[PDB]
Amino acid sequence: TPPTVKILQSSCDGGGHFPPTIQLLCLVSGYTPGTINITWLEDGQVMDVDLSTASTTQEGELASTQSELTLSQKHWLSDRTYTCQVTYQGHTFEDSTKKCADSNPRGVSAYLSRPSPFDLFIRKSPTITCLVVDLAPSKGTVNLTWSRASGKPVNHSTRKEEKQRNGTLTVTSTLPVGTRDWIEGETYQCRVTHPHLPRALMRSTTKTSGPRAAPEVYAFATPEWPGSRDKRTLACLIQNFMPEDISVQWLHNEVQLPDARHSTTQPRKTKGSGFFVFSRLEVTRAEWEQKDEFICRAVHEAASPSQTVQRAVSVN
Amino acid sequence: TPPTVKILQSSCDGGGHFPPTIQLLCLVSGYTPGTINITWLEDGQVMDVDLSTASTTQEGELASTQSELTLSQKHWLSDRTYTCQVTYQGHTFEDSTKKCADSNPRGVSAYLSRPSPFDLFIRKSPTITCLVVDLAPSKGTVNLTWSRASGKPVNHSTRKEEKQRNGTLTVTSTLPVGTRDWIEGETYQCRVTHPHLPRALMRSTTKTSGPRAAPEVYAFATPEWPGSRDKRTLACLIQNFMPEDISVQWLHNEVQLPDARHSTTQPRKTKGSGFFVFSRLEVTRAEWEQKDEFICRAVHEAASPSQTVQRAVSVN
Amino acid sequence: KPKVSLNPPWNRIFKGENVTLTCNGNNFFEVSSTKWFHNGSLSEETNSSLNIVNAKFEDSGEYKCQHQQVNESEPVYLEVFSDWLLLQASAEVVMEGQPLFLRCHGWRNWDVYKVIYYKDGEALKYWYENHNISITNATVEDSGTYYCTGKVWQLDYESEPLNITVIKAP
Ligand SMILES: *[C@@H]1O[C@H](CO)[C@@H](O[C@@H]2O[C@H](CO)[C@@H](O[C@@H]3O[C@H](CO)[C@@H](O[C@@H]4O[C@H](CO)[C@@H](O)[C@H](O)[C@H]4NC(C)=O)[C@H](O)[C@@H]3O)[C@H](O)[C@H]2NC(C)=O)[C@H](O)[C@H]1NC(C)=O
Ligand SMILES: *[C@@H]1O[C@H](CO)[C@@H](O[C@@H]2O[C@H](CO)[C@@H](O[C@@H]3O[C@H](CO)[C@@H](O)[C@H](O)[C@@H]3O)[C@H](O)[C@H]2NC(C)=O)[C@H](O)[C@H]1NC(C)=O
Ligand SMILES: *[C@@H]1O[C@H](CO)[C@@H](O[C@@H]2O[C@H](CO)[C@@H](O[C@@H]3O[C@H](CO)[C@@H](O)[C@H](O)[C@@H]3O)[C@H](O)[C@H]2NC(C)=O)[C@H](O)[C@H]1NC(C)=O
Ligand SMILES: *[C@@H]1O[C@H](CO)[C@@H](O[C@@H]2O[C@H](CO)[C@@H](O)[C@H](O)[C@H]2NC(C)=O)[C@H](O)[C@H]1NC(C)=O
Ligand SMILES: *[C@@H]1O[C@H](CO)[C@@H](O)[C@H](O)[C@H]1NC(C)=O
Ligand SMILES: *[C@@H]1O[C@H](CO)[C@@H](O)[C@H](O)[C@H]1NC(C)=O
Ligand SMILES: *[C@@H]1O[C@H](CO)[C@@H](O)[C@H](O)[C@H]1NC(C)=O
Ligand SMILES: *[C@@H]1O[C@H](CO)[C@@H](O)[C@H](O)[C@H]1NC(C)=O
Ligand SMILES: *[C@@H]1O[C@H](CO)[C@@H](O)[C@H](O)[C@H]1NC(C)=O
Repeated sequence: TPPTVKILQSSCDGGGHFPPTIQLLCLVSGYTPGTINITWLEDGQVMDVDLSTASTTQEGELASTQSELTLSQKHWLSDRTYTCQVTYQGHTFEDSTKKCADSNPRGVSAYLSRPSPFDLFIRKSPTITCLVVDLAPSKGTVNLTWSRASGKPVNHSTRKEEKQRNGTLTVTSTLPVGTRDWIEGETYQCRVTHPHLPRALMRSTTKTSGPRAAPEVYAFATPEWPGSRDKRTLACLIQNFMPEDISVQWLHNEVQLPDARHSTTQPRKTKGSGFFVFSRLEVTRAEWEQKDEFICRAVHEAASPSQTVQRAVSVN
Repeated sequence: TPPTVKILQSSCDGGGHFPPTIQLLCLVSGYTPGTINITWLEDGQVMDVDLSTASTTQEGELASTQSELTLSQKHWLSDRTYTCQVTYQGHTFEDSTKKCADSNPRGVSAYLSRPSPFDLFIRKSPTITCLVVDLAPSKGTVNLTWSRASGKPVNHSTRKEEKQRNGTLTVTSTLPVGTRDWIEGETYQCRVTHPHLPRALMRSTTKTSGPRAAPEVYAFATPEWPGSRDKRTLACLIQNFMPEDISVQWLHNEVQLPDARHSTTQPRKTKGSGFFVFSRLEVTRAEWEQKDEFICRAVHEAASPSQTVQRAVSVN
Repeated sequence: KPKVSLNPPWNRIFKGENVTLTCNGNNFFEVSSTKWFHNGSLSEETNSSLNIVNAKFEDSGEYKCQHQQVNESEPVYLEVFSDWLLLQASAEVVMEGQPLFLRCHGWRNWDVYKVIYYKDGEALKYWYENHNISITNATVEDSGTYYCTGKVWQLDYESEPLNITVIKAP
């Protein structure tokens, strides 16, 4: 069996300031036990410093070992690619790490939103969005491209280059993701390259990992208030769902209500298991008399089997 | 022997980017063997995920084990602080990590808090907090001067400094406030002066002026869920009130509950009316078996005549 | 007539910065035969180069220099500021074709990011680092209330506004 090899770096704390001795640990596991040659490469060049301390550990039919490289502080900010090169059975395997480049190169920040459960489970047309906004306006265009983790071809995105009031440049790219591929966990990547950006912007999103839990929608009306004839508001507590992604709509006589009518709070973590959402909608008197089974619907990915949980609100 | 706690980060893709699945590996080694509980923290919040707590390996007279956290790219690039904490033998050892920039502190910020209406009306000892955050430990220890708008003297204010996990300092100044002086409209001022700064941070607070509306309180229980059956989640909608200063309490047996039970959200603007807040509490079976009413209480300036309006509900 | 030239040529400085005013003249002979008129009173400096080391707030105001029987120079207006961002200029009054300069100086020359220069409420220019703008030829439409907004330690701030007027030089 081919070995599964990973590479870890020492974490940086105090936040900001790096530790003085950055340590790189290349853990190679899941191999048939035997003889393995471990070396380290600085852009393909071998140093004199390494640690050969870690022995093999035969966990069943597989084994695991690693090696540690210790560095000075200033060598990490030299931007030199490091590679833990492992030779086994005449076969060559390599992992590389360098200093982690900034998420905002020189100030240019990119935010890649995930598709909500709305457009993912109702109309089945979900749109991923790469919003990169800090760019200075120049004659060169914003070279924006899209990729996946499995290398499958992506659809045509729509670019929205516009100069803002504060002299910046907004680049918005909306791509129609596949629903089945998003359920797979295919990592969608937005890559932005500019003439005056020193390195490429890479943003990646995946279907949110962790547990799965169906929502637990309860939807209440309110008791009649003295001096109130028109407000008659309704509340909807949706609780205990994994993950945070949830979309809440309201249904009047099997017609979808506008999103501006209801004030949906952000999913905040409850004490026990998941998250709670507290959507509240006010209905005027004409449709208060025309009640016809008010529905609070909460579309969610783990709401098996109908990907949708809804309840009923009655005034009486 | 005390345990030795380190954190190893994930890979960094070789070229310039972050992998979409970031592994945070907390190594604990060189301790007296026994029971160790790993707790993972995100800015002082304990989350419940499927962290991979590996087995304890005994090396001589010492022992070592590890824990793993998985993250998406977005939460790691949101510039948060993650802390591995060992709760071993009644003692807490902490090691944190964070996405690390080159050299860029977040700059000294000052936040002034209005007194809560529970402190203003029920306890009748209101206090005002000036919170100085993102303070670097490079000396300073900011001078914190309190004043009013009319030049009258203020009460003696207590001060404290907490060394936060993310490298910085948080300086809290709490000043007791005269209640008749506060309700009459006196504007209080907190001045945060630092030697390595220009013109100092001035924060001004006052009683919120405008129209006044009594808070309408409704309280609802849970109409049962399949499974669970040991806990019930009560909701409380308090709506249509101005101004936004409202304290939500959740009394039972004429005894105030701890504030960790409820999850009251911040006020948000309604449609053509005042504000609304939403409260949620989880009762165990042993609490509602006594048939006593969980009474949701809103403390507000316009809740005539007791500065308090309450709604009591019980599960069926 | 004698003239006052500043090194550096910013007439607006910070509380604690350095600037030397030089009494530049023609046929000046001996350099130690001039006097320094402050706002009102007489300064005791010599050698036609008055330096303001660690400048306080009281060093702002009218400055002129006098050399023998010819009268004092045209007074330059110094203005010591104390802010996070200061918009420094070569001159508030700039003739046609004269080189206009603007610089968003951070406090104690801190590095400023995402600097946006605004001319009367619209974005004149924007860059990710602290940058100057050096207009080689000045136009009469290149005037107004210039001010720069930037980021010092990842927090947005705002400079004091500067009234720059470019007039038609005869
Ligand atoms: C010749 O005339 C000039 C003016 O034409 C005289 O300069 C004047 O000198 C006095 C004394 O130093 C200054 O008084 C200061 O006033 C400023 C407000 O203008 C105060 O600084 C302020 O501090 C607060 C603190 O939080 C800060 O928030 C403010 O931003 C800051 N103000 C500014 C503008 O940044 C300071 O505390 C003093 O009270 C006069 O301002 C100054 N005049 C001008 C126009 O700058 C000069 O003194 C005179 N020559 C002689 C010999 O007297
Ligand atoms: C200049 O003005 C523009 C306003 O058009 C600023 O753009 C705004 O930048 C903020 C962040 O700096 C964006 O907020 C982001 O929204 C996404 C949406 O999902 C969210 O995920 C992020 O966490 C973040 O909150 C905001 O959307 C964006 N506005 C637009 C219209 O795109 C820009 O930052 C300003 N530049 C400077 C230097 O002040
Ligand atoms: C480092 O960690 C500290 C805390 O561990 C962070 O301080 C937090 O800063 C935020 C704002 O940056 C504070 O939020 C503010 O709260 C007030 C009310 O208290 C509210 O009126 C404001 O609108 C704002 O939401 C927060 O309270 C504060 N936390 C504590 C415990 O003081 C700090 O920001 C962190 N710095 C970095 C660079 O991560
Ligand atoms: C903005 O202008 C100032 C002054 O013209 C520049 O500061 C000078 O920079 C040069 C080259 O680095 C130095 O030799 C001088 O000593 C500097 N003078 C002063 C007074 O600092 C500054 O570099 C300019 N900034 C930009 C971004 O162009
Ligand atoms: C710019 O975009 C074009 C369009 O596909 C692509 O072929 C080219 O490689 C891009 N160049 C860079 C430098 O990103
Ligand atoms: C001004 O000059 C003095 C004399 O060398 C020096 O100590 C000080 O740092 C200077 N200040 C600035 C802001 O350049
Ligand atoms: C200043 O000098 C000029 C010479 O051009 C002279 O005409 C004027 O009278 C002088 N001003 C005085 C002496 O106040
Ligand atoms: C303005 O442009 C002219 C072009 O002929 C040039 O000669 C002059 O020096 C410029 N002014 C400056 C650089 O101040
Ligand atoms: C600039 O000039 C205009 C024109 O009168 C004036 O209203 C404004 O106050 C001036 N601003 C400054 C900062 O001098």
